[PDB]
Amino acid sequence: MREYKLVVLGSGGVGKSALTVQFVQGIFVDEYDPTIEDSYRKQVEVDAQQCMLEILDTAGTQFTAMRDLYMKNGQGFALVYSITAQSTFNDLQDLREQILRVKDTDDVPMILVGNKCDLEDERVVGKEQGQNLARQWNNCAFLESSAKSKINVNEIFYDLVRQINR
Amino acid sequence: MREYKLVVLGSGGVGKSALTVQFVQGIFVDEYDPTIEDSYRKQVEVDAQQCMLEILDTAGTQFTAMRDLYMKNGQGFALVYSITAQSTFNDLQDLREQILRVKDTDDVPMILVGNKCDLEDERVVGKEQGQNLARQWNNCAFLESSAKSKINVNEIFYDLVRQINR
Amino acid sequence: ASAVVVRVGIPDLQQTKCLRLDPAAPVWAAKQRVLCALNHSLQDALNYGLFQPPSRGRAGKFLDEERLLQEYPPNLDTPLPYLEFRYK
Amino acid sequence: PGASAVVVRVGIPDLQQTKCLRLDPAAPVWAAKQRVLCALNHSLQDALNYGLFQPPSRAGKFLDEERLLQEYPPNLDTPLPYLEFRYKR
Ligand SMILES: Nc1nc2c(ncn2[C@@H]2O[C@H](COP(=O)(O)OP(=O)(O)OP(=O)(O)O)[C@@H](O)[C@H]2O)c(=O)[nH]1
Ligand SMILES: Nc1nc2c(ncn2[C@@H]2O[C@H](COP(=O)(O)OP(=O)(O)OP(=O)(O)O)[C@@H](O)[C@H]2O)c(=O)[nH]1
Ligand SMILES: [Ca+2]
Ligand SMILES: [Mg+2]
Ligand SMILES: [Mg+2]
Repeated sequence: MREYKLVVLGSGGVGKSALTVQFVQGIFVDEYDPTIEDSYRKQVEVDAQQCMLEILDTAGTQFTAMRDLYMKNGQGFALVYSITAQSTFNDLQDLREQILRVKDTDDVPMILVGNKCDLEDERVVGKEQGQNLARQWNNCAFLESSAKSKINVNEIFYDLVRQINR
Repeated sequence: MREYKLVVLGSGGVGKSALTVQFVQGIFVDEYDPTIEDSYRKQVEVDAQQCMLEILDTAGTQFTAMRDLYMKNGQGFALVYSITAQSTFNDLQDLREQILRVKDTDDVPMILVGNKCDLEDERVVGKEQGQNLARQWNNCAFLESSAKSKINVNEIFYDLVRQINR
Repeated sequence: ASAVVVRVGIPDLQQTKCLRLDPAAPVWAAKQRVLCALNHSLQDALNYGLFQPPSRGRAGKFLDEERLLQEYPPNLDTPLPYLEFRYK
Repeated sequence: PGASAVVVRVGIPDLQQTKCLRLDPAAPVWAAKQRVLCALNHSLQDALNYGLFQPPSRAGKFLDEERLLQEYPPNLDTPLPYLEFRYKR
């Protein structure tokens, strides 16, 4: 049984914690409690194999000392934005470049996540913006998700696992 | 706490059981054991309400007297085919007509499911075929899923709950 | 030679399964079929026994594993005979 | 249990069959026998009287069903560990 060190990144309020808790516990966190650093461990079955996922849910893009540590130790990275907030989308390019500079390679398990897709009446970021960005990131994996509706949540973390096994 | 009686139907071998066991238990059933009738109960959180889901996983057309009792009693229906077998997609039409006869109306919570979307190389039923079929069924909900990859599994049952709630 | 359909409820899993059981074979062999249809989802699985639940004019009791299945007349409640798989 | 699995070839001399199965090393021997029974497709009479059996590597013996399967180290001749399923009474 192998361990997978997964890291959830993004600006404040995009739904990093809600996605994590929805995947780990199966409930929706309606509160917004600003995160410093939380970690979760969960044994799941991915592609017929038992896996120990350790999910690190981080502070805003902030606590710089910890940020350097989880970029060197993380095996897969979910870069999360909110479809309701253009600035949180623009914030991701810098993150992606920080990760690659620390890993010293572009071959880094990664997934781009547009969260809050249930909020169609507040969407400012089109799905095709995220698709085009992911394409620029060397055909990065891309998903629109909803932690509130439990849409494409486990798909985020299971895809990271498959990337790491490759 | 409300109860929801969901029914998974389709021809044999399409993934009815694997989708159900994936959702309820979180494991992928690699074997094909022909079902007569299996039931599962599971409490989940849907749109911030605790819900008791009763999932009936049914046989492949076989057991015609049994069929009428689970069609009268089901509140929502997942109509499942396999994207690798054209015959299982054609069988879904006479299955939906039987739900509409038994319940006397066409406002029945329903989702059409093309399963085994992880088997792209073996695809025979194009995605647009499924989208067209859903549209002519009174703009029916439509998903392509993979019980093996855990893609769009819970999204099937959560959407039926939402249709029942509305 | 023969087979009949029996609905078996496993309360500890909150699930029910319709199984083809051999009425002419012992109860332990019917329990063997129940075990094989659960894969390995039941912890401590061998401490479970087939149980006839209470029903109309009929008290609940564990089936004697050395008797043939057909020596227990089915309950008349339901369209299909019903048994449960219960911990001891 | 649950974390791992090991492939073991199991010979059933009364059926003149062998089968390679995944068994749980951290589970009791009786749960490994349960997996063997579910692989035979009810082809055995008095199957519950059969027990898992270690061939001589020497002299054989039945495995204690209360022990974890991993308490019996594997024979390292074979590429796959080998066990037998024989009548125990
Ligand atoms: N409508 C809707 N709201 C969401 C969704 N996901 C998160 N939210 C809300 O957005 C707010 C911020 O969510 P968090 O998960 O705490 O955001 P975060 O800052 O990235 O997570 P932290 O790592 O804890 O700081 C919370 O009130 C959530 O309930 C979603 O998918 N849909
Ligand atoms: N590649 C792939 N195989 C699948 C998928 N879902 C099911 N299968 C396999 O297809 C076969 C059919 O699975 P079942 O779930 O038993 O199909 P079913 O006949 O509709 O279900 P029953 O109610 O038990 O009759 C099994 O061997 C599954 O492992 C999938 O999403 N992808
Ligand atoms: Ca999902
Ligand atoms: Mg937070
Ligand atoms: Mg099946």
